Amino acid sequence: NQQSLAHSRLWDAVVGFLHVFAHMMMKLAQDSSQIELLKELLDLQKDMVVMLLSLLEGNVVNGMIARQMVDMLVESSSNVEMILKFFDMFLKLKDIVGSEAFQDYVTDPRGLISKKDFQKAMDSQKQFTGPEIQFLLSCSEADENEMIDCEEFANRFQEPARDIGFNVAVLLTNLSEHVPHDPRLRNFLELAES
Repeated sequence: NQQSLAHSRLWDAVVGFLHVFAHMMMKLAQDSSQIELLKELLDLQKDMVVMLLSLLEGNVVNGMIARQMVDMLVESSSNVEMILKFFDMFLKLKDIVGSEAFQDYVTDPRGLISKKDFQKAMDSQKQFTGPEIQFLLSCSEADENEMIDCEEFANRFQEPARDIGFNVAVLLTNLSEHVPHDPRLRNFLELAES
């Protein structure tokens, strides 16, 4: 069955899915009203990745199936990079918000922070680019008073992103250990250090 599937059209299908996912979450993350949809999308992604792992059972070093998988990933490098950035941004934001330095800028007794203060703190930390900070501001659910609840903002995307990211990391580690001496997989690993 593995040999039959490896020579079919399946690879093409996977590529198409990787195009949609990378574009969908970025669109869905900007509005809270669609949150219940976004979770479902993430639950789909895991179900794909597991199947990919099922294709690597009993795989020897430098097997042909792993090389085909690496070629398929190289073909959709752009969407893969977008997904990795999507995970890394929130993983870093969760730790940055809880930093003591960031707690200096919040001064309202209710604990909310202004958008200008948020941008000032983000620029002061100097870890994100301008467009990234603008994307965080767009995803922020600021009210009519430009007031941002950082405590709710940080914890919005924890559990589902965790569940998908663990499998993504497992897949990357397996591919790295079973196909050494490939620079493209090395670049993909470098993009996913966090």
